[PDB]
Amino acid sequence: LQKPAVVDHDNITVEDPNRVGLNAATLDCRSRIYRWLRRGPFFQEDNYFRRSTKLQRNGPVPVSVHEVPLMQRIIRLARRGHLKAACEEYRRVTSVPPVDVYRALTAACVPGAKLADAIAIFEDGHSRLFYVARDGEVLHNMLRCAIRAKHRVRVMWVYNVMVGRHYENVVVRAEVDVIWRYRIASLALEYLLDSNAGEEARTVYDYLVENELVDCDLHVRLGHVMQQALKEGKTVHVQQDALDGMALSQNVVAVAPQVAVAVYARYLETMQEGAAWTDARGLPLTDPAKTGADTNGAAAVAWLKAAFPDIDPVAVLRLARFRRSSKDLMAKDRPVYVQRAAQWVELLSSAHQTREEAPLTYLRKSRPSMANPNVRVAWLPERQRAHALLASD
Amino acid sequence: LSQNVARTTVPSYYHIRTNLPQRKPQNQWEGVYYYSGITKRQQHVVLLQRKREREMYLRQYNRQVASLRGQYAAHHEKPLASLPERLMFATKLASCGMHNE
Amino acid sequence: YTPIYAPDPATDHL
Amino acid sequence: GVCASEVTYRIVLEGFWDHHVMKLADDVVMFLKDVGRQVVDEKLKSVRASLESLSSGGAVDPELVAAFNASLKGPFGGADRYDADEVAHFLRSELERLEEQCVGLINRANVPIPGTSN
Amino acid sequence: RQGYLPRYTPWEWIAIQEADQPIIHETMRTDNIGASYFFSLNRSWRYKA
Amino acid sequence: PEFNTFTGYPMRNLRPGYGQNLPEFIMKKRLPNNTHYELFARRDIPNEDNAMYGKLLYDMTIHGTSLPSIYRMHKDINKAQRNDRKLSGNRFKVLNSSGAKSPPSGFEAIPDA
Amino acid sequence: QLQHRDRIIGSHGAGLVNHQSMATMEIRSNFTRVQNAAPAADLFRTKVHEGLGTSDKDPYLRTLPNQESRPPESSVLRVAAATAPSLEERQCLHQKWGTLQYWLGDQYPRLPLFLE
Amino acid sequence: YYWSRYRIPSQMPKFDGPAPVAAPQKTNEFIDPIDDKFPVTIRGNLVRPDVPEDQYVDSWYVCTSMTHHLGDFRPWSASAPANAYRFRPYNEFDSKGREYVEHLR
Amino acid sequence: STEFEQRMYGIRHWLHRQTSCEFHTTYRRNVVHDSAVFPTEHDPETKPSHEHHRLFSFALDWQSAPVDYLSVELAREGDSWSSLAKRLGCSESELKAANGAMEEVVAGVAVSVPGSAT
Amino acid sequence: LGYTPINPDTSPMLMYSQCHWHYNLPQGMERPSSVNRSLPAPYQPHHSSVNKYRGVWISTEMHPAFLVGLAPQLKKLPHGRVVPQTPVAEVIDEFNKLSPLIDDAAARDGWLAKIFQHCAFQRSGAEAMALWDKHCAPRFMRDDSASAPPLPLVQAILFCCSKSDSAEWRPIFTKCLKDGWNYTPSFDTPQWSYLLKSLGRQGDEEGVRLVLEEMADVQADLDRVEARSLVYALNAVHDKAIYNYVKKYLFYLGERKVKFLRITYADLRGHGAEKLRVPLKENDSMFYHVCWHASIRQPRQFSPRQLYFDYAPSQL
Amino acid sequence: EQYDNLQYKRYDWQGWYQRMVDVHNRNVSIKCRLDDLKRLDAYGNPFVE
Amino acid sequence: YLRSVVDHAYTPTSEGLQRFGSVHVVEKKKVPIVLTQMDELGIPRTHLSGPLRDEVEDALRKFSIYRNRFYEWGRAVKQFDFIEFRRRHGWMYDLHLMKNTTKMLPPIRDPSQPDSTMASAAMVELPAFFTERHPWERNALESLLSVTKERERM
Amino acid sequence: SIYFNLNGILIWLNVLHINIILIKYAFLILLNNLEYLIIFK
Amino acid sequence: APSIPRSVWDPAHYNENWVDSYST
Amino acid sequence: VDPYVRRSTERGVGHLLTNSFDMARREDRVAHGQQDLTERNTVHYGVPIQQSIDEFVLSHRNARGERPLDYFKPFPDFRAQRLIRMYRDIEGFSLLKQRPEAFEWELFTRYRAHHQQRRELALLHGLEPVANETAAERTARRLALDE
RNA sequence: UUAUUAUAUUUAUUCAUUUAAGUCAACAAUAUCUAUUUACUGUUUUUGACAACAUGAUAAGGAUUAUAAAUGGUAUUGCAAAUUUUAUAAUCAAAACUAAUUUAUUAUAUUAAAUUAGCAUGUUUAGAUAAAACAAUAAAUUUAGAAGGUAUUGUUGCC
Repeated sequence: LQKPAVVDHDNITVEDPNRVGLNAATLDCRSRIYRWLRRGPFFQEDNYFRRSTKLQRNGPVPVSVHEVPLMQRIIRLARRGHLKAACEEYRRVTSVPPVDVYRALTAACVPGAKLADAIAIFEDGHSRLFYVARDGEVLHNMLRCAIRAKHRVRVMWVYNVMVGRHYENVVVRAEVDVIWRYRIASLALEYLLDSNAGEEARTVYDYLVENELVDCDLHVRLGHVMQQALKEGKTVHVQQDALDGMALSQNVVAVAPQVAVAVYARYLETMQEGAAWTDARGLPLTDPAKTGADTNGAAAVAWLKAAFPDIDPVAVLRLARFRRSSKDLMAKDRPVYVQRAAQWVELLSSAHQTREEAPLTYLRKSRPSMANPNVRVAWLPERQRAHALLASD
Repeated sequence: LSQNVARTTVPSYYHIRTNLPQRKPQNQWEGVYYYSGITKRQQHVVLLQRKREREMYLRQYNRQVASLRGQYAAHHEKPLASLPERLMFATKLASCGMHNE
Repeated sequence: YTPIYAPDPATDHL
Repeated sequence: GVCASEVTYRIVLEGFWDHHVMKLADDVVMFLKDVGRQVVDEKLKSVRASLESLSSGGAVDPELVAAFNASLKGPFGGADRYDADEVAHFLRSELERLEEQCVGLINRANVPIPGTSN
Repeated sequence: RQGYLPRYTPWEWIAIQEADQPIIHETMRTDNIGASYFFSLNRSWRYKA
Repeated sequence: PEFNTFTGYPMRNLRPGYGQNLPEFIMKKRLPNNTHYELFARRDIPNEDNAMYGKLLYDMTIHGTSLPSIYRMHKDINKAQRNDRKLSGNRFKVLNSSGAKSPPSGFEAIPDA
Repeated sequence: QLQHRDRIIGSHGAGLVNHQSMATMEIRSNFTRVQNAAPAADLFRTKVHEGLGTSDKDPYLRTLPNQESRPPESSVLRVAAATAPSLEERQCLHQKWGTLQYWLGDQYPRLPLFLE
Repeated sequence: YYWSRYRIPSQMPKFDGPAPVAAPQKTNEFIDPIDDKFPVTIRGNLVRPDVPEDQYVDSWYVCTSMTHHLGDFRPWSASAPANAYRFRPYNEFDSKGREYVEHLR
Repeated sequence: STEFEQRMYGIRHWLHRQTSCEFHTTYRRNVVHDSAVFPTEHDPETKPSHEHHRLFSFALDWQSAPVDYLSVELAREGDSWSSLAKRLGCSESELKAANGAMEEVVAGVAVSVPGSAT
Repeated sequence: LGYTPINPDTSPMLMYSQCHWHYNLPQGMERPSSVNRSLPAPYQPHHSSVNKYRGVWISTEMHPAFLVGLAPQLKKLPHGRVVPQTPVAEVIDEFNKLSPLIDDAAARDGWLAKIFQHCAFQRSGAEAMALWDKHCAPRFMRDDSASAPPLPLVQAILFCCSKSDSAEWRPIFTKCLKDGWNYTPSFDTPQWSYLLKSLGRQGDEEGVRLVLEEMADVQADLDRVEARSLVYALNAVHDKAIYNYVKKYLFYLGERKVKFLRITYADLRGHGAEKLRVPLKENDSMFYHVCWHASIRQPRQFSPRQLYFDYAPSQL
Repeated sequence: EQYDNLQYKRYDWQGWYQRMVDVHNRNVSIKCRLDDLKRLDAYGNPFVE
Repeated sequence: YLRSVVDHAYTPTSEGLQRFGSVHVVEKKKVPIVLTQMDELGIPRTHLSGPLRDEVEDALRKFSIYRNRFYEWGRAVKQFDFIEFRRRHGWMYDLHLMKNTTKMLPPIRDPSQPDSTMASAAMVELPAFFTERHPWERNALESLLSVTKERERM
Repeated sequence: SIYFNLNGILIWLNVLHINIILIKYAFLILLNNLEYLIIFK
Repeated sequence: APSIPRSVWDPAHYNENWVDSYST
Repeated sequence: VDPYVRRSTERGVGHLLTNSFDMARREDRVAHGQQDLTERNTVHYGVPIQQSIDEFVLSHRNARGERPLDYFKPFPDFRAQRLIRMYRDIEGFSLLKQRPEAFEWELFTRYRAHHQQRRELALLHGLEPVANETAAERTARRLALDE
């Protein structure tokens, strides 16, 4: 009428005082109605959602309404494990759900490997509900939901949204923080190399190498260390001197000889199939017993950082220590942990796969025979007097 | 402007007494237009962005070719033992572009 | 409607 | 067979005049006969590649050879195990069909000529 | 001007027309996760099933 | 089959008392949403060119200003031709009378002879 | 299967266009409308589609597609095509899976080979 | 103009002639005066050329027949193989005879 | 082939004048009938009857399939791995595989019910 | 044949006339219309970006180990997209006491950075401004010290001094031009949005002289700067010299933004002034020039009965 | 899947007529030949006899 | 693979085929195809080379349209604004609504009987290069020796 | 604009018919009711 | 898969049996 | 700056060669006779093979001079409707001179028809030629076939 | 009443319906680089399509051009394109006949759901009168070809 028509719900009256209705026969109705019959498929639908329920001018998401008791119920209901009860109630939710909702929702998808559901939850809160679902805690569930499903494909697809694209990370500013990104990445790295995923595992690790997040486990451990010292007034420094002495940085050192003598045999015993002269000097790799293994601290780390330069061996042993289960294999199962780490220093490295190649046959260069195309004259190095000339000549 | 021209005939009693169209007939094959393109700044932004990213990899390598001053320490001050960090300065400096060094 | 704004101080840029 | 397929798209054109839709239904044929022949041909170029003596591509995934052996109770005695070989045989046991259905299509694509288009 | 009307739309104009309009992202029809029986049909009131 | 209009399906339920106020009927009633009546709602409008767009927007882009429908033109021209030749039929009927019942401080209209 | 499949279709004129022509008019009057064309340019980086007609190798309008040509991917069922036993098929026979036709077809039955 | 298309591009034929032979001199003009008086015994009962019917498209607003081929006419020969009895795709049976022998086979 | 389909859905552009088309795609789709969500279990002891199928029964009488099932179970005061597998009617080995993080049972923590549970 | 026009898309007599196809002709495609792919237009929507962050970003730069340790002492500050409501005194106390413990000049900056975002969102920039006095300006700004501030610091503090009106933007900002650390370009468009309005809130017409000069100098989105902001930086200008500068300035703003300026300015002033937390100084001369400037850049619709109402037919 | 390429292709009716022609095609005819189900199962039981 | 497509999608045809618009633009349409196939294959789309993403992002914006835009993209304003944009940009000959063609080529007289009356059976707006007066027949290069624009006789 | 020779033009304005002939049987029988009804042939 | 498949623009893919147009 | 004109190999291969490698390789492919890989940057879809024949037939008004005499009979089949082409099956015969003398051509077709019934007997009795044959089996099959 | 071709020909008849006004303009909200545009406000001079006069324009209607695929017309029938100079008259739920231009169901079985028809039993009986020659079945009591007008779109003519 004069102010941009804002429909009111409580103040609706027979007389309709605010004049917010498409009246039939008032002057200047033709142009008004013709806009109605030209409304889009979703006009009363999208407008009502866009007019209200927009992100806060200061930046945050406008969570609080009187609807909060509903959201508490879900996080009261989802944590119990009554997932379908949450979802069949979650449909009643109208406003933007706060992030603690989905943390509880996707938590219920973990027990039954209901991977199809967590993603459907994600893609709803992701880019359809103002990117509130973009939370390192949320994806931490979906990843653990895909692992139990053993669906390596979507694991990377979670990593696809984890690091995000320029949209989600710049204009929306909803980027998974440094700490949560490390966890999700480590969870990703942790599963594949146990499932022996060869190529897909090498991919994501480079991100941690590129983002130099390779040693956050020390940082997250040293971060917990600094928590108390800040409270007590101690001066905290993050320098390599501590990183050379942390408990995690220490046990990895001592456990190295089992690691070294394992990969050597696991290299040897395999090539025994391809190249007969395993257990012979006819092998690229060098004996760890004829160097600083067994008393690793001498040169085993110098042996690892030699045979496996492409990946950082000190880092993967910090990963091979525990499972997802937090069971410290290192202390509670020595032979499993090392033969585990034998996988990780193997698969993550690409150069090590090169030295692990078997001898192939030598193709005989050929010029075509006179008779047929597929029939070709072979290049015997024998059957020519001139001995020095080659097929290329 | 020159693109613009009289698209409507002068108001006249011809418009009423004639089946000539008021508007053109639609062309089936004229695909529906839609905003799909890059502005000046948006180009200049995505231009400016890639410049930043290449710098970092340059800055990484060029700051890492300071392995020459790592190398310079060996040959002149104290050569080394044949331990790693001799081969590591050998592996790096070879792959770092100091073929001779 | 011209001039809108006073152009500039008189100068000798050479 | 002449009606064996994995996906069957049916396109229903709709014009006000019979001779319109016919001449059109003639056009798209000599269109899909082109793109259909080429697109299917690339996969046929891939299939014969996925088989031959030093042409591997069906070299079984360690993942796939698990799914065949991811079953508590198989075909012949107890709990079962397939070797990677017969797995690489089962695969070739199927590509042989995706070829026979492929090449049987290219043939029925090249039959209609302007002289005898039916 | 001389009656040569194309019995078939030439291959050129095929590519030129077919590149003026964008692919619907939904007709791609990819799904390896499956169907979400608990949640999918119960999504938010905006885009709900 | 022997009947002329064999459709194979049971078209009508032969229950004569079947009505729309019935409960079971309304369970199976087809909502008018997105049916013939929707199409007739938006396509069967007085000026069929208005469903495409607002006319002003068109005469803003294609033309330079909004032009009235062909009727107002014929209304307009014919007023001029009569008013140029004749007078004494001009009934100064306007939507709002304020502009006429009270002319502003200026605007002394030239005495029309 | 045209004899000289390489040349007849590998020609810029499909074997049927008279590239061996000056652009001159003939003795007839209907051709006297056009005359003998001025010499073709000596230094001419001409357009890929066109040419200067100086010879067969330079037609007035080029026809051969610059992009190289694959042969038509033939419609033969290699899967059941009779094939000769290569030396490896003599050598690597125990590592073959084949249908009983393959093992017993008259076109090189691989079973008497395997037995041998 | 939106109308600059609707003008005519050439010079239309001009009116310098009399009424054609025996045409307007009640008499409905649509019927050809002499051509229809031509005895059917000599010209037959045909109105449109005797070609396979599928060529003709039922015209709109102009009560006649028009060929979907632009004035070209394919004889009955093209509608069948070489020397086909009664112009059938196959010599053996008619429409119905090929309808029901299908099932019986 | 999706590259072919997007040649198809582009036919709508260059069709002959006044002729719309519609596509009837018919593609095989792999579907998982996971018994974990839909269990082929015995009848309910109290068989539902016509009293559960009046009008609006879909509205008030049936939680839309699939039925919700608890996947989370708390280990009770002194249950063992065979004792939990007991009450969940599942295999202790399947239970050991199901809950990777649960090496020792601490009373009061919830075990993740295996999918194959009965 | 009447007032009701013929629908050219559905009439045979038209569609099957000679001025279009006939239904008999081969009916092929006339001409391929390559419009969107030869001269494509970019996506400038009217409905603002729904998911745009709509604010400055402070962008922590602390070492990963610190983030884990600093987690609770940072969590009272605004996290990524989420801001609690602790009192600023509860924060600045927490920083000053814990500052010496953090052995990092960098980490403390990011620590101090979020505090700016905290105080700015709490509008309590006045107290954190003293933290700029005690901590930042000495080691960084004083006498061209070698230690140049990491980007988030000025990124943050320029919001701090802007959100709560404090004239301490001029010292830092002037050190951000070509002469100083040259952090001027990396700013987002929101940075200049709050910046200009703060000036307009303050009334620094001479600051409008500086920052606006950099805008074009930097090639920022001089159109995408939110209209509520530019209204302020214009309305504060009353002196003659800057008045000349603004007239030359508007020809940088695209006509579309210009058409909405005289719409928002005529709104923040007269009709819907209730939006403005700050009552605008009411400068009529700047007001009129804009409304005139907008009706110039826009196309001039020809209204005949206006211009030539009293026009005299000169019969001589 | 039916999109329009006629007078209903471009202007303001582009949406609601498109929405109609899809809600009018909301069906998805799920089919499966029963004889296919007569396979073994991962529990080892014959699936459907 | 993509580095090939976006390269191939740019490869321009010869003269004989470039007479309407670049023909190989359709190959960027194969990017939403491959981008999607990249996910199901388990290959991250955020690991494409930074420079490559300058164009892959362009393909999506060019050739990928979500339904909820497909339902609201042919709006009145969304089209005229695109015409409005061109009017500001100055090239509107390709746009249909603002195309004003006037030159109607005459009928070429068959000298069989130049008295043969001629008419127009159809009319269709083709550009010039189909039948422009034989470039040798018409005079020397005229865009340089003249300016040529059609106006109506006042 | 394509063309093929004319046979008879028939200007059937509301005033009258003026039917010219240059006889043949027929082909497509064009039609225009822009303002004046004409039956091309 | 280019827009113009290899079947058309190629000498070796020429359909010798495909009769020309002005013959039939 | 327009990529299309940039790729255009019209004025030459110059603006497309930057790295000294490709320029070095530019000199190899040209020498051994292959195509320079840079030239393909602007693709030339040569006029299709039929559109060459099609352009020909229109020019000659069906080109009666080169159509076989079977085409001018009733119900011509696609075999006759295409132009005159010296197909490969005339290859072996040499008694035919470029001027067929009295009955020379008549004799050939029998030799052709004889070879075709050989291509039949070679098939039904399992003596087809295989892609993998060598000269040792070639004689072992042909002589077995000629039996 | 001039030397390939037929009218004599049943089957019908009681029939009605309409309400309680309202046009003086346009405005992306998710996943494309940020505009509060959030809630884009500028005060008011005319009389055709109407309740009224206001040019055109397509129908109903049989009477003398098929033997190897056709029995419905132009002169005009309410709402249509140049004549304006009193005036809102439009379907919405629940509602009242005076109207020429209409199959209504006639005695074994008879109201099931948006509200739907109680007086007229009287020899399928006055005068008027209705419609067929078409996949059906009636083929003869019988036909071009000579004729006048005071009218002058002509017998409802004029005198």
